[PDB]
Amino acid sequence: HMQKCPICEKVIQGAGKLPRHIRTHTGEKPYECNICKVRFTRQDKLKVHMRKHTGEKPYLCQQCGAAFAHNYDLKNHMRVH
Amino acid sequence: KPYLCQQCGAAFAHNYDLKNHMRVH
DNA sequence: AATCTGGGTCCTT
DNA sequence: TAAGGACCCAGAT
Ligand SMILES: [Zn+2]
Ligand SMILES: [Zn+2]
Ligand SMILES: [Zn+2]
Ligand SMILES: [Zn+2]
Repeated sequence: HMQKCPICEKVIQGAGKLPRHIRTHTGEKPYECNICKVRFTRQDKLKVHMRKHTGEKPYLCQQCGAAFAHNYDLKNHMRVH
Repeated sequence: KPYLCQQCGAAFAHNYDLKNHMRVH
């Protein structure tokens, strides 16, 4: 459920989410992009970054099928609808 | 140090050393 | 203005 | 079933 960070005492929500918060203190970046060697504190941040290399666009507009890498681009797109 | 077991209170410097000890209990 | 940071919840074995 | 994986978002660079 939740835990207090033993460094700054802030309450961190989520079973398994304390390590990612601790790394905001330590600066450890355990995840590395295989292509451009850039490192990240979080697996999910690396995953979005790899879209730059794979060209993947998982955010799809149900009206016309326009495909985007970021949800805010999709949000911007939907004004035309 | 920052990775503390919530059952026996042993302190571990890295996350794996904490998760290595989770099998003891 | 676009993109990032850090923290939130849901799902799935 | 922990906790990995996925995704959202308010605020900041
Ligand atoms: Zn902290
Ligand atoms: Zn890369
Ligand atoms: Zn569209
Ligand atoms: Zn223990």
